[PDB]
This record gives sequence, structure tokens and C-alpha cells, in this order.
Amino acid sequence: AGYDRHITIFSPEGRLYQVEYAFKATNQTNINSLAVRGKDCTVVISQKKVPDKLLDPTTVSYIFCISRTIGMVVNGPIPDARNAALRAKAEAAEFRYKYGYDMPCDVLAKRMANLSQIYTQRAYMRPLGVILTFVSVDEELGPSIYKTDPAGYYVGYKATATGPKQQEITTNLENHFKKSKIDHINEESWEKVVEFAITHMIDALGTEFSKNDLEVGVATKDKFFTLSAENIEERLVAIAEQ
Amino acid sequence: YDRALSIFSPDGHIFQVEYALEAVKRGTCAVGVKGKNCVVLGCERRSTLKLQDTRITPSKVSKIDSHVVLSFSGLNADSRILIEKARVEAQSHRLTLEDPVTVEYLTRYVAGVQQRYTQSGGVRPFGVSTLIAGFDPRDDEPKLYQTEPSGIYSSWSAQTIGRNSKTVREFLEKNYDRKEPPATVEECVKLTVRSLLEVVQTGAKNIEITVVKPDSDIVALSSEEINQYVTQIEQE
Amino acid sequence: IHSRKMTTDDDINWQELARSTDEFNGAQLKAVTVEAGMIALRNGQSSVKHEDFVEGISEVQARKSKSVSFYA
Amino acid sequence: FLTRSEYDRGVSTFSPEGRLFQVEYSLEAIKLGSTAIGIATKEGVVLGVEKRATSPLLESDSIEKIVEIDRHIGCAMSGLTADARSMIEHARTAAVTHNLYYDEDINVESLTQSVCDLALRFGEGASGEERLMSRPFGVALLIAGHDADDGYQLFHAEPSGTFYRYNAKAIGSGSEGAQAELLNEWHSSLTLKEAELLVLKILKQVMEEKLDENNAQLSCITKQDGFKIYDNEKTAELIKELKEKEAAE
Amino acid sequence: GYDLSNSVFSPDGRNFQVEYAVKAVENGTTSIGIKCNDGVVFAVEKLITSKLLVPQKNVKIQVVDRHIGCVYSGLIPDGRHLVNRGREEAASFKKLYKTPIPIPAFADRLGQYVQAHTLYNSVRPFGVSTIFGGVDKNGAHLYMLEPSGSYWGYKGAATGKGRQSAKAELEKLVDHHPEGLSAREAVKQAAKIIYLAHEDNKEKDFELEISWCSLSETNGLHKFVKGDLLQEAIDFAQKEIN
Amino acid sequence: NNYDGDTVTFSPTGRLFQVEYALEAIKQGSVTVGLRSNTHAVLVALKRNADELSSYQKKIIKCDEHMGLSLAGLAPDARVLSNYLRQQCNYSSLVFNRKLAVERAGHLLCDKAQKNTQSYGGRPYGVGLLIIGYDKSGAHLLEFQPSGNVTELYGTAIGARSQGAKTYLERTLDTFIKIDGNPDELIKAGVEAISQSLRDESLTVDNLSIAIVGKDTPFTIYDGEAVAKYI
Repeated sequence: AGYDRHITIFSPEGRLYQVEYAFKATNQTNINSLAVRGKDCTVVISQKKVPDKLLDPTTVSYIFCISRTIGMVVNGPIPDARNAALRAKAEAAEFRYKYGYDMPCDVLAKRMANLSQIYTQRAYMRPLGVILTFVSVDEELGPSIYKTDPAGYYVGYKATATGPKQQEITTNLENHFKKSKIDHINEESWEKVVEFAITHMIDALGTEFSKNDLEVGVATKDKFFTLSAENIEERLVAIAEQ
Repeated sequence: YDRALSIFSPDGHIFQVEYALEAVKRGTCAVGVKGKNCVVLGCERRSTLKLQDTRITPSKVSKIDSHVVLSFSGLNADSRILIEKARVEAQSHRLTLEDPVTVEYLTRYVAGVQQRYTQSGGVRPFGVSTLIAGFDPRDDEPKLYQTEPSGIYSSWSAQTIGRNSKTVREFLEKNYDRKEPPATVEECVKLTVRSLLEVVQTGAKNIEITVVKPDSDIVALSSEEINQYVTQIEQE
Repeated sequence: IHSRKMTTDDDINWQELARSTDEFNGAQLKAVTVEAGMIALRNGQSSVKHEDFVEGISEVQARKSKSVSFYA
Repeated sequence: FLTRSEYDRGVSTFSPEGRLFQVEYSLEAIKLGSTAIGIATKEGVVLGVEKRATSPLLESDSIEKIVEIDRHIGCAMSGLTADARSMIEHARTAAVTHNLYYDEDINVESLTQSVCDLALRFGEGASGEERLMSRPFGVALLIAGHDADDGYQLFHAEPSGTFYRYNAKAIGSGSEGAQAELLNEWHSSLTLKEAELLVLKILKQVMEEKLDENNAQLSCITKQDGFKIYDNEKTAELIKELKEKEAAE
Repeated sequence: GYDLSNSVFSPDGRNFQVEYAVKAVENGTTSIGIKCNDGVVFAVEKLITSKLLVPQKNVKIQVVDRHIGCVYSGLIPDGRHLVNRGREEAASFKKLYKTPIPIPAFADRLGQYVQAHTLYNSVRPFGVSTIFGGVDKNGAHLYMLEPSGSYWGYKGAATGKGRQSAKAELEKLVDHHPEGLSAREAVKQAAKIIYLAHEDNKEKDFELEISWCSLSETNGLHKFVKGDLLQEAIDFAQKEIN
Repeated sequence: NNYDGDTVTFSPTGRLFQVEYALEAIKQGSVTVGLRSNTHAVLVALKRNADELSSYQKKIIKCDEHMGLSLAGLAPDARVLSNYLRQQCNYSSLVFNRKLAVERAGHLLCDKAQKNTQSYGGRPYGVGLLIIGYDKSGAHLLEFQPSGNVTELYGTAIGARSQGAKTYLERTLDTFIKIDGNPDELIKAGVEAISQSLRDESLTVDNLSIAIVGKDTPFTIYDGEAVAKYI
């Protein structure tokens, strides 16, 4: 019928144009993210950009703290970002409540994936236009990255990037794990993994950075933290002295 | 679902009632004539199809109480719903008010029943029209009513509905008399058989007759009986 | 500006008319000043009163009356 | 047919007119109604209806449009009567409720107004109360009555949800030819029988069949006798006495 | 025909609905929020449309709980609904946790509520920009809330028709005082820049409203400016623009 | 119907056309004029008959013994809103032992309109109300729109030819503010105000409907031969 794509219904090609369109709204902030696995840590960086000075820079964020061990990095519009953040925090509380231990990242990936599926099966839900990266350090699975997308599909990774120009970053990561011959960087301090990540980002995007142009989130064991600008500056200085 | 299946029309109507009436025009034809002490409902059955079991299949005249019959034209599938509701109401009356229904009250109920699926949302009207006939208890006046899918109810001296009802109606103006019904039951029966042979034609196997006499006597005449009556009409 | 062409009486007040017409465009207003002298011809005059322009408000506007109202 | 309309997809939607279209349509379904004439005097109110035969096989003395609400309120329906079927039940209930609560006769106006509240419930689900209709009613009532506080009243109840108190009113198909005559012939010095014969008069002219007691029906509301439906014999007498005064001109 | 509903997407990343709501907001009057060191100062331009009105008898700034001022532009009845909703949520928090709601928490709540109206065919996204802020115990904060369900931190925010002028003037005010100014001193500045934002609007006459929530002068409660103080601000602006 | 249809749509102009359609309900309504001094509020409504055998249709609904509303536009909508207002006024008398304030009730009414403007399958009400009352803060006259806008004015009008009343009130504005303790004068000024908004629809003693509220006077409706003192 004339409506195949104002509601979630297959096309004559056997398809969902609507969900496609969701994927075509993940590149509007044009933020890029890069996430790699250390040996005992997980590191993720994202861009920060403010179009005006009259914003306060602190509040502009894309790294959202969901659990105490799971960080969430969002690619796509910020309204949907906030709705997703709220969803996830609810589910985390509820897992702790019903099973007696904090939510694993894997379980969260899947819970959020199924909610996604439900938004693309009900004829009056609009799907989220956000790709979520879940970074964690598990004690049963180790440092892990799970990526879910508006489809409700998710997959694991050794490393991954997101954004409009994230192919460049894919090249970088590919070559890096080509030389290393192993699925994670062998580094025993989270600092140097931040450093490596920023190096690959400068190479990939072709542009140098500053403390107010970055945003860094680190998942160590049994915690998650974000660095402030002051600590990011120090990483940048130690890059030049490699 | 609470969306309308009934849209008001600027014509002064609702399209679906018009469409319902059409549906009722495509249905098989029923005739109703009341004597002085009887009621006679004659109905066309299409037994033109062969190898049809007719023993186990309900006639197109349904007893709704021990003295109240209902015949119908229009959507066959739909009618059964009305029929169940009506039998239910029949028992309710005895339960709370005590003394089987009267024809008028039951007629009124059916009227409201078909009306409701017009005015409600989420529902389309029934395209079914009924002839309700019978007796009141403690009484011996035949009462013959007609309800139509407009949710409007009528009394009639005689009436016909279904396919090509106009032809038989013209016949009835001219062979039934407002002043005088045919007083013997048999003559009434044969008047209606003679009516039916206008349109029904093609032998006397498609004709069905139910006759009701007060004191709760509903009997349906089998094909043999009809054969005799028809042949008499044929000879004359 | 229109009424300067035609001959009027000397009892006319151009604010009275302008109060009693609200949201009238210049074509409508041209269409009152002409309309007054129709009425003057029908009465049969040679001068155009100040009462006539007032009746050309109703006879010619843009719309025939507010409409039939049944509970508006 | 298919008159140009921008909106028939909602049932509560505007309309560059500034008013509802469905309500407008409803008032165009009262022009197919069988004529009901009603003369209100200060001595009683007279409700006359043409019963409207359609076949000589149709029994027309077992159908009627005069419907009793209660002993002191009568009502005549014209338009689509399947809708009136519901409304009249509701009104009867309301009256009985008032007499339960107050042991008192209900005002003619209060009743008319209650049924107007009923008329305006069409919708998909909107304001604080649930819509249990989806399309407006297409039937208008002439509610006649007598109360001891304002005397005799005759009200025209609209499918709009609006009510106007009339001193005489005709509805149906022949309503305009009747109302032209109402405007001229009515006054406040009428008597009961004079108004009665006036009804039969104006019913004659909107008669599409012929006037006799088999397609025409009278009913009155009087103070000390209540609501009384005139049987057919009495109606016949009045019709013949009209024919006497018609041949005196 | 992707302009028909909010739950539709388009292959341009657009959801035409929501963009159109911004044009409803562009129809409102100037409304400014000045973030000062001590608190926040709101001001609204109140057009005097006719000489039949009762002056200073209509408020477009309404408080929620007692320490969060809310001033909105766009559709006045619609924004009115939004403020009512936010008071319900504020009272809920206050009952459940025994403390007046924090300003970031408030921000979460209202953002979610407006984000909700784009996920269902059943509703229409609100066409209002809100500016709300105040003093809580973790300091003064300021937020501007989009009809899109987006918001950010701000050192100065504005909306309305004379937003052009106001934004530029605020840029200057942060260039005069890169360490900020007093909420006492900001009364006069709100007067100033509303007056400057009425030359794009100089069809009419207007009345100035100012209100403020600062820790140093109202003790952290949202109060209105009046009397000699209000009239002095008026005179200040008046002399500047002549 | 491109963007014009539905109470859910935008409208590349930022608008919605349903609202303007509903304001046409005001335009095809009959004129009504409200004016207030500091001690009395007066509503003067032009009733209107359907025909000569018909009576006039009321235009002023008593809400409370200090509070009144008068409709302009569709009667059936006015009916929903008037019930609502009486409900919460009796509420406030019950729970707070307090008269319901005018300023407040405007806001309640505001939200009640907003939410049929929110949901699909609603409609904006096609009736604009003038609500007068006298409370502990004095006289008040509120103007209520189909938009859901409540405004406080010294004197206003709605209906057909509402403009001709506003101009009249623009001249006589500072007259009727200085008249206080003499309700008669305010009533006469309102009769004169609505004289400017006639279509040669002459003021009769059963076409004009007056209602007043005072410092010392409950809300009253004058009709019949009570209005002859002013005509």
C-alpha cells in the first residue's frame, strides 16, 4: 500500500525503510568515537565540540554513566541519547534488585536490544536514532565492548569506532591489530591506552586536538570514571614525549 | 479499537445503512400473512443445489420462544447472533418479570439490538431484516411485526421482504384483504403458497411453510404436505 | 478622495463613516462612495446625503451577511 | 451527492466555516421527517403528527410518533426514529429519577435540556466524560409539557444540543410551508379547540396522502387530565367538523 | 509526506514536524536568562497590545517549586501545560526524598516529558522554548529547553524574535566580565538587552518584567523584582537607548 | 487538507489552522460586551432569537453568587465549560472554605483547552467566554479564547463587530474607571457600548440581557422588565 514507511511494515523488497532512516539520523552531531581494549582496562574517546561560546562546556557531554562499571557512549541526537540513558539506568537498578549482583554489560546490551526490537515492531513507536557503545571491564569476560544499533542488532568487538568518517578509524585499527597479531593491546596501565587511542584518532581524523576538544572515558576494574580536561591535557603532553 | 465504522453522510443518512438495505435485498424472500387465528410464514429455500443434507440443516425460520417465530432475509451468517441474543432475552423476561414475553416487547428488543450496532463505534450495522410473528400469552390475536436493519420496527397486516419482494407485495395488495383474512388456516396457507409461486418457481421443493397456532403450537409442514397444497393450486 | 469627484452635501463627517467601517480595503471603500449615489438616484436627488454612504456599507461589502446562524 | 467537503474524516473537526459539519448534516436529516405540527397555547399544548402510511397492507394504527415521557410531559419525534428510540428511553429514565429524588414533577425545560446533554456525546474520546456515540443523532423532538411554575411549554430540541422555546413549531419535510402559516395565523387569544382545528388545518396542506384518522394522529397535554392521546374516532369527528367550516367560506 | 507525523523519519535525518515547532517558538517574545555568579536573572518582554489591558496583572514567568524560575516563549497556553507538568514532578521528588528538587534533576524530568511527544502518533510535540534555572545547594544553574527535547548548559540563553540582538549582546556581556557579574548588577543588564531586542519589534509598546533567584539577595528563593528597583532598571535602559 | 486538517499537525508556518477555524466560532457569534469599574463588573449580552415564534437564547450563565460567565459561539461547548467551572467553584467552597478566585480559574480553564489541543481525536472548543466576578481582590473581567488565552482587561468584547465596541471603550475608558459605587452608570455605559455593535438589531427589553456583580451585590441577571430602567 501507499504506507510502508510511515509504519514499520515490509516493502515489496521484503524490507524496513523506516529503520534505514533511523540509521540515517545517527550522523547529525557528527561526533566520532574510538574505543579500544587494553589488557586490564577499556578506553573510549569521543569528540567534544561546542558551536558557540555561550554554552557551558562541562554540560556538553556524550559519555553517560549508566552503571558503576558500564559506561555508555552515544552516537546520534542528544534527545534520544537521554531517553536511552534513562531506559538503561532503570534496567540496571532492576537487575541488581532481582538477582543480587550488578548488571553485566552483556545482559544490558541484550536487554536494550530487545527494547529496540519492540520499537520497530509496534506501529506507533519511533525507533531510537542512536548507536550505543557499552564499554565495560568484566571479571568473567574481561574488558569488553558491545555495540547496539537502532535495528536491535548487537555485536561484540575487539575495537570499534562510530561516526560519519569512522572508516578512517577502521583502517587504523585494522592495521594496528594486524601488526600486533592479537585482539587487544598488551598494556598494563590505563594511561598509555588513552595515549594510544588519541594517537590513532589524530592520525585518522587528520586533526590535532586540545583538552576542550576531547572527551575521555575509562573503564577500569570495579569502576568507571571520566577524566576532566586537566588530566586530558597531561595525556596530550605525554604523547609528544613518546 | 474505538474508531467509527459509521460515518455520517451529508445526504441525511449513513452510507452503511443504505448498504445494509442493499444486502437485505439480495437475500432470500420471506412472506408473512396472518389469518384470524393463525400466522403463516412462507420462505424460499434454495435447494437447487444437489446432494444437500436438509434433515440436519436448520430451516430459515427459527423458533425463539414457544410461541414466537423469527424469519429473516439478508446475511445468513450474521443472523445467528441476533437469534442467540433474542433467545436469551426471552428467558430473562420469565426470570425477572414472570410470564413469557409478548411479541411486541421482543420485537422492541430486537429493534434496539440492530440499532445499537449502528450507533456504536467499532461496529457496523447488521444487514439483516426479520419477520417476527406470534401470539401473546393469554391471548389469541396473531401479531405480525417486521424489523429492518435500520433499527426501526413496524406492525404489518401482511408483509414481505427479500429478493423481488415488490412483485409479491403487489400480489398481496390484490389477493389479501385488509378487512378480511382467509379464515381457515388451510386457505391462508394456500394463499401464501400461491404467492410464493410467483418468484420461487421451479417446482415445489424450494417452498417451506411454518404455521403457528396459539397455545404455543409451532409446526412446520414437510415437503409432502406442500406438494399436495401446491398441486391443488396448480390445478385450479 | 472618491467623494471629491461627486457632489456631496455639507453635513458629511468623514470620521463617522471611518469609525463604522473596520477592515475595509480601498476597493471596498471606493465601492461605498459609488454605492451611495445609487441610493441617491433611487430616492431621486441631485445631491448625496451622509445617510447614503452608511447604507452602502451593508448593500455592498465583501460578504453577504454573517450567514445563517443556528447556535453560533 | 458527494457535495464538496474538505472534512469528513473527523467527526469533530473544523471547517473553514467555523462550525461543525456533522451537526450541519444532522439538521438536513430533519427535512425528510414526516411533518409534526405543534401549537402551544395558554390552555394546553396540541401535538399532531402524520403517521405516514407507505402501503395499504401496512397497519398504520399500530404505529405512532406520539411517545409519552410521563403523565405531564409528552413528546413527538421527527427525523430518524431509530435514534429517537434511544433518546426517549433516556428521557423517561431521567423523569423517573427526578421523581425518585424529589417526589416532584420535572420542569419541561430541565428535561429538554437533559436530552440536549445526551445529544452532545459524539466523539472518539475527548472531554472529561466518555464518548459512547460516534456520530450525532439525526432526530429532532417537540417536547410539550405543563409545569405548575411556567404553565404550558413547547420546546424544540435539536440534535445540536440546543433548545428553543417556541409558541408553535413545525418540523419535518413540510415544515417551511407550515411555518409560513404559523407566523400569520397564531396569536395568544387561541382556545384549545381553535388550536386543535388549526393543527388539522396546517396538517392538511402538508398532507401528501389525504386527511383522515388513519394517517393522522392528535394528542394533547392538559393540566388536570395530563397527557392524553386522542383515539381515532374522536380525530375523525374533528376532521369532519373541519370539512363543515371549510364549506362555509 | 514525511511532514505528516512525528514518528516518521526522512532520509535527510529530518523529522519535519519537530523543525516546524521551532517556527512556533520564533513567534514568541524576547525572553532572556542571565547566568550570574550569585544566581539567575530572568526577564520577559510583555507586549501591551491595547489600551484596554490591566498592566502588571499578567505573569509570563512562573515559579516551580520555590527555587526554580520558569519562563517560556512560543505558545503561551502550551507552555502553560508544560509548567504544570513540571510542578507535578517537582512535588513528587519533594515528597519522595525530602528535599527541593535539584536543577539538573528537574532538567532530566522536563526533557524526558517533551522527548516523549515525538515517539507516538497520538500527540503533538510542544512548540515552546523554556528557560528555567535557579539556585540549589550545588550552585546556580541555567537551562534552555528546546521543543525538540534538547538542552545544554548556558552562561546566557535567549529566545524569541529579538534573540538575534540578545545573543550578540550576551556575547559582549561575557566579554566585559569573563569572571562574571553580580545578580544585583544584572537587573540593569536584562533591562538593557530587552530594550535592544525591541527594535526588531518596534510596532508596539511593551512592559518589562524581571525576576531573579539569587542566593545573596533573595536567599535562594525565586522572587520578582518590583518597585523602585524595577523602575530604576527601566530608566537605566531608557537612557542607554536614547 | 494539506496541513489544515488535524489538531496534531504542523504547519510550516509554525501554526495550527484548527485554532483559527475555532476563532471563526467567535466571529459567527453574536456580540457581547464586558466592562468593569473598581466596585462593579457588568456584562451586557445581545441575545438573539431564531424567529418571531421562537424566544431568545440565553447568553449569560450564573456560575456563582459572585461569579458569572457569558458565552460567545457554539452553545453546546459553552455547556461543557460552564459545568466545569461551577464544579471547581463548589470544590473551593468545600475544601478550602473559600470563594474560587477568578485569576486562578482562568488557568484551570486554560489547561482544559490545552489537552484537547494535545491529543489526536480532540478538538478546540468553539466558544469564547467572558468571565466576571468580584472577589477579595476586587472586580475582575477575564477574556477566554479558543486558543486557551486568559487575559485581564478593563473592558473588552467578543462576537461580530467586536471592533466597534473596542473603539467605544477606548474613548470612554477613563470615564468608567472613575465611576464607583454607582452601578447604574456602568450599566448605561455598557448599553451605549453595545449600541455601536448593532446591525440595526434594535435594543429591546427582551433582546438585551444584563448581569452585574458588585461589592455589595451578589451576581444578578436582569432580563424582562428589569432591563427597562436602562433602555
